[PDB]
Amino acid sequence: KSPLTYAEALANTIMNTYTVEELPPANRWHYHQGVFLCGVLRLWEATGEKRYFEYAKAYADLLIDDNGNLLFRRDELDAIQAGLILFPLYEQTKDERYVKAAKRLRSLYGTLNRTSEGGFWHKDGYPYQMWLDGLYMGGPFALKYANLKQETELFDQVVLQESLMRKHTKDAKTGLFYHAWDEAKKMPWANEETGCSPEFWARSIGWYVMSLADMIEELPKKHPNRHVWKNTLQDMIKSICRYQDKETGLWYQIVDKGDRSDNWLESSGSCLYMYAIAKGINKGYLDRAYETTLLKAYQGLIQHKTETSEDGAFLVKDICVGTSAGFYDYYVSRERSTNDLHGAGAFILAMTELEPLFRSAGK
Repeated sequence: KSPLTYAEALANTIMNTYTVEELPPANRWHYHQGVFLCGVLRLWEATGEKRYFEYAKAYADLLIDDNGNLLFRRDELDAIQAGLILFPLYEQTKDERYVKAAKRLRSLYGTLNRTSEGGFWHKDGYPYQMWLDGLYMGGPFALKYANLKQETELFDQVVLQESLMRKHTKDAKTGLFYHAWDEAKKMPWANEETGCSPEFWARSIGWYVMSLADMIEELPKKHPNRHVWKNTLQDMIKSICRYQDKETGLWYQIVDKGDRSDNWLESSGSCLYMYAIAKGINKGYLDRAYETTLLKAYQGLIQHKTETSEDGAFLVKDICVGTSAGFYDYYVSRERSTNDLHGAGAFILAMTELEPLFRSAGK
């Protein structure tokens, strides 16, 4: 019943399903494995069990050679996220290969194309488009690197990226943020007046709040954004919680339209909100009163989205598959998969932040 118990169950299930050579997308450096392994490494910190560290290291060593060389999608913010595992790996081994690989990813920021105000294109293939997911793919990594190599320019970078995303995607009415924004207004989903996509897609907003919750502590003491990001998180969380499902305690694929019969409760976004809420409470960014919302979500998640197979495998269902920016019908039609890596990583990370609150509840 304790959060870490489920975290270990899911982690072991995935590690048993895939060797590091099979972890999907097989033999590719990507954020799917990056987020799952960030969870596995967070679990290693919590449990002290070596197998978790070793597995993550094995994936890193499969892709990074003796000289720190790495093959990856050179135009994607998506390629940067996995770099997050390089910091704990380096801290533990002091093996420079990880620092060298980190530098290759950090050097990408100067090569990527940008919107007129400086916002990174999500990919070369998505010209002038900023997707909320990108804040998590490239924000946290930048701050970790800034602190490792004392490169303060990276603080200004993330501050700019976040300010631009918030400026263009935040909906004043609901407080939620639209999935994407196209400065060129060329994509079919771009609102002719605002340039924003039409829906509030759960996971994307989840990556945004996870990012704010994790990045505040990486800033220098007294930095202006310690207050800005805390306030932004508080408002986003308040907005998100207004849409929590009363019955299950979970959230819908399309956040504000839970009454539509073609909508459904999605697991990865729900877990990301759980993580941000738990993290926010633990660090003091959010009032402890959110604990009830958090525990309700936890109960519903386990009760409605998890189960153990007849073979002993721990399964987390209804995780939305990889998804792009689009329209309502597109979002609700997305395949609902079991144990997809981004969702598995979100689940594990959420359990590690929840554990503390779970154990001190009532005190």
